[PDB]
Amino acid sequence: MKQGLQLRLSQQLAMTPQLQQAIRLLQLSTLELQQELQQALESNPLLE
Amino acid sequence: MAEYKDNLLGEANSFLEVLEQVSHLAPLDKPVLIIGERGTGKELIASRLHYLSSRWQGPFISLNCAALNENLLDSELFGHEAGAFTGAQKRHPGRFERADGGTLFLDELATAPMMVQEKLLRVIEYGELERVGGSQPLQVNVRLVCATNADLPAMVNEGTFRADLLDRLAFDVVQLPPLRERESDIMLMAEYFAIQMCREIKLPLFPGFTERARETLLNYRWPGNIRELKNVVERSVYRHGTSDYPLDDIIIDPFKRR
Amino acid sequence: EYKDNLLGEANSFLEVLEQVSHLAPLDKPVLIIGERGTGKELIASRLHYLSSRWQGPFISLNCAALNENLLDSELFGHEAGAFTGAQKRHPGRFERADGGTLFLDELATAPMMVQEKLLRVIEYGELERVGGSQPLQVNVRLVCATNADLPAMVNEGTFRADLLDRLAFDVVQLPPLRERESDIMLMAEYFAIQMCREIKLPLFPGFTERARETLLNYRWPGNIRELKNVVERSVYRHGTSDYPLDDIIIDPFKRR
Amino acid sequence: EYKDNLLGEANSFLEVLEQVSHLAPLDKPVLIIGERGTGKELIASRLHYLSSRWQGPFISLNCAALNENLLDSELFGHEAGAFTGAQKRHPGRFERADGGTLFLDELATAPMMVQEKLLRVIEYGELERVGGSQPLQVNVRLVCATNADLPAMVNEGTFRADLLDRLAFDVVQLPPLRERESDIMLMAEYFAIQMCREIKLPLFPGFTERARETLLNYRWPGNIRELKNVVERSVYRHGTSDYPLDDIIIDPFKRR
Ligand SMILES: Nc1ncnc2c1ncn2[C@@H]1O[C@H](COP(=O)(O)OP(=O)(O)O)[C@@H](O)[C@H]1O
Ligand SMILES: Nc1ncnc2c1ncn2[C@@H]1O[C@H](COP(=O)(O)OP(=O)(O)O)[C@@H](O)[C@H]1O
Repeated sequence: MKQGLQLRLSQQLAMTPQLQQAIRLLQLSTLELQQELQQALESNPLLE
Repeated sequence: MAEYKDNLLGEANSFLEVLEQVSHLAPLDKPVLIIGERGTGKELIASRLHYLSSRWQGPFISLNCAALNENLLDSELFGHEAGAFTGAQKRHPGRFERADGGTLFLDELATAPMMVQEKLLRVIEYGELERVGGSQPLQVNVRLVCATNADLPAMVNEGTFRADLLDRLAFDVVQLPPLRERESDIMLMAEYFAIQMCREIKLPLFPGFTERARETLLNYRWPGNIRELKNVVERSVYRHGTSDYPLDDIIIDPFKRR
Repeated sequence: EYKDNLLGEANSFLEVLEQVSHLAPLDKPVLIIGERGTGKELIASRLHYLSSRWQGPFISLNCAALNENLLDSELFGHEAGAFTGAQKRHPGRFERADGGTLFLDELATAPMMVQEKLLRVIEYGELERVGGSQPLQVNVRLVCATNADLPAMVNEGTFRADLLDRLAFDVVQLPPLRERESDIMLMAEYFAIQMCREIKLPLFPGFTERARETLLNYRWPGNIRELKNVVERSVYRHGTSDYPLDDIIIDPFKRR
Repeated sequence: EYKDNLLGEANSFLEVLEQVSHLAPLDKPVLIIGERGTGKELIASRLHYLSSRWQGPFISLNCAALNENLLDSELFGHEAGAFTGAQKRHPGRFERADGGTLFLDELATAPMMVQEKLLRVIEYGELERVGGSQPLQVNVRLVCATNADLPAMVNEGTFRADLLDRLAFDVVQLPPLRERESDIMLMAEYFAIQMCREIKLPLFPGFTERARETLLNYRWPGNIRELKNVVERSVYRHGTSDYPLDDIIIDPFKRR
């Protein structure tokens, strides 16, 4: 073999701050979730 | 059938012929080759074959077959439909796929590396290329024209370049003659260039040419040609830097120190 | 049937085609020997085409062009095996070829590790696999084909002895066109016709005395692959339909 | 007894057979000085299979199909994904053979660095494995299996001094094919009967005098490989049991 700094290929990945929050969202229980979701509802005035 | 025309600039009676030979093969879809030395005026010709073809409708991408990545060769050549950024709708482009219905220009074919040479091969006549991933390969209708200044036969003897690829590619090879051999369009080439040149350096008007000027410019074997004439004239002209008295002095090489 | 796109009348290509028919029935692998550019590919179809092998998905892969790891991987790489990396792994050409005639080209110019594996596959209908131990057993009919002297390579150890020495039952010759001398004319004509119907000419006006002289004196390294490029090249040099051709070109690197 | 293939009637063959029996029980490296085509790993199979434990795998396959650095990759493989070209851990070749024994084809072929790796490892039995880690040791009997005068290679310093003496604990030089005399006929017969059994022939018709003379003349480069291909290929071209075999196919690649 040999040591070098070449390039590979073929993959797929993408992420963003807001999407992240959307993903962690399903990892926690409804009861503990509804809490997180109530908190959103004070901040947002057009969401009931 | 429309003709681009551009700058034929040939009064050789052999450039005429050169134009005549390429014109017959312009309609043809077969692999072709173009051969030139250090100063040959070949880039225009590759365009003059495709400019003159029915598929003049097609796109005319021309890759630089010497600079590609060894590693990305597979991707660069083919390309991978999955693209990038996950479920992204944007599809990958490709090399041979982005030239369907249009001529493809390959340059520095002799210099093209062994990995590239083996990779060409198998895609030249098969017509099927498959992007990394998937089980489906799609035929492309792509016209191969190759421009090279190096001598292919010598490369074959060495074994540096595969013999089979050269043999398969281009039934007919256009022949370009050196400038020292035109010998005739210099009065014309030389003025044309100089005329451009006057506006690039912002003069009004050419002074004219001394007889001596033309004794020197005829008399020389002009190593790496054409382009050479431009340089001999373009410099010499800006050099002189005026429009009272005519041009009197031309320097062949700006190496010599004095 | 699927042989007129070949032709010949010199008893040489006659005895070649005679041979094909007898051995067509036999499913087991055969060895095809012939010069570069002389019927290896054209011939290949005929073996598959004979009713015994007509039904299947025929795949032909050349080995002289392929790389070390790439060559081994293409025939059978990660078909069932799962490993980190190697995304979208596939069975490869050999697996796809099964149930249909196969021809892997240039057997002599192959990696030595790969050659040993190929011989194993040929023997007793067994194919190795990186994943599951279970070996596939499909009677794909693929015959090894080479152009140069395989036996010479074995003496220096360039070619695995077992792989050749086992399938050195069914060798078949493809003589050069150097030797043929009769097929030239008739082929000349055929190709000629094809390049003028290609450029839209009235009629093929034939050859000259001189044309034939040079045709038959010429050594013709390349055969149909060769000749044909030349035949058409000479076609295109003329482009009118009045008098027969008298200028021809075997080397376009010439000047005049 | 594995059908006891290739029995040698000649005393030289028998003597070597007797010598092999003493060798198998103990853990001593053994070197074979036979010519290619002769003594081809036949006995290698005997020496892994006559040993105290037949349980250990007999991977073998050390033909020098690899020119240089690949051999190292073929051998001690690679570490736990370290360096270029590595995705997982590769135990390689001795770790695979473990418990069992190893065989080397043209040990003479491998580069001095590979030699040097063979000598250090064998005494201790610990193997570096290329990538490197904590030294690891396993017990494997080595067999080695070369073709030219080896002392030549240390006389012209191409074979390591300590490695060569340590490795040829004990030579088992072997018989040439030409040296066998009347065993030709027995070979011929064995192979002929095996062949008619393989091709589902009713019986064997016999030999002739002409074919007998042809075998009596021949120089015969391969102890097993040269003559066996000849006899089965003779039998294949014949394909009949009514008339005795009279034609020999001496070279499968001869013209026409
Ligand atoms: N017939 C011509 N008409 C106009 N310009 C030309 C002609 N021949 C050569 N030239 C000039 O000389 C140069 C030729 O360079 P190019 O053909 O790219 O060299 P090469 O073919 O060796 O790569 C061009 O930039 C062009 O301006
Ligand atoms: N009688 C024929 N009719 C049509 N095409 C032919 C005929 N003979 C040869 N050819 C073409 O000429 C080409 C010659 O290829 P060849 O150089 O023999 O390949 P290889 O070197 O792999 O055997 C073939 O691809 C085939 O299509």
